[PDB]
Amino acid sequence: LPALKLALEYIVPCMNKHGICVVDDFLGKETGQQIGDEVRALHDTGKFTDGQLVSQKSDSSKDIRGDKITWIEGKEPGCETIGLLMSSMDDLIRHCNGKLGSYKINGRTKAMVACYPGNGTGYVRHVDNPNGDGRCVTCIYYLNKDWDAKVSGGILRIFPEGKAQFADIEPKFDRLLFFWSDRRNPHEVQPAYATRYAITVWYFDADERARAKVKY
Ligand SMILES: Cn1c(O)c(C(=O)NCC(=O)O)c(=O)c2ccccc21
Ligand SMILES: [Mn+2]
Repeated sequence: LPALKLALEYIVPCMNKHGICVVDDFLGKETGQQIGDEVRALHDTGKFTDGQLVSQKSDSSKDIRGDKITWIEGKEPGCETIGLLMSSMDDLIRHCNGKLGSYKINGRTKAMVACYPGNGTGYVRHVDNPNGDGRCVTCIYYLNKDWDAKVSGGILRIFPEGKAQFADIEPKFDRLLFFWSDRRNPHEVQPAYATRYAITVWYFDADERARAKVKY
């Protein structure tokens, strides 16, 4: 889908209504697999960190680490298609300009590529931007082919503010997710038992970010 039709007919009304929106088959199998290959190459050539220190034993051979990450600008060698994904995310957002809440998005972060190693680690419940750092929208692209949460876990569970229910999202291949980054969407990644990859970019609201400069 051109994604203008995507943005205008689905993403905009969905965000203003639910604040959590899912788009499947965003880029297609060929492009999605290319991104998957670049991501796995980054992993296989040691570009990710060793993983968030989850459990720190007196003996550090037994230390348990979780999510591994690496920041990608999109111009690095071997990251061209990730850069393409980023440009595609950017186009979609640009066409939503002035229609997502009363925000005015004027920038974004580099992409955070994350890898849950599949050792039973997940990510604790949290809010992406709880203190007004400028980020208004969280964008996540998933890379996991034939992901079966019943076997592999790794579900993203969102706890919509003021609602008594969960919003569970499987980290499926070629799936694109959008959600408000503030306290409206606390969320967690349930234990992942297989390697789980995702690429996240956060979009900035011009006003919030401008005043965050002094709040430092
Ligand atoms: C590795 N990783 C994350 O996976 C998520 C996150 O919420 N992920 C949700 C998901 O992958 O479905 C994060 O929000 C996050 C924030 C700071 C540093 C690392 C982080
Ligand atoms: Mn998060």
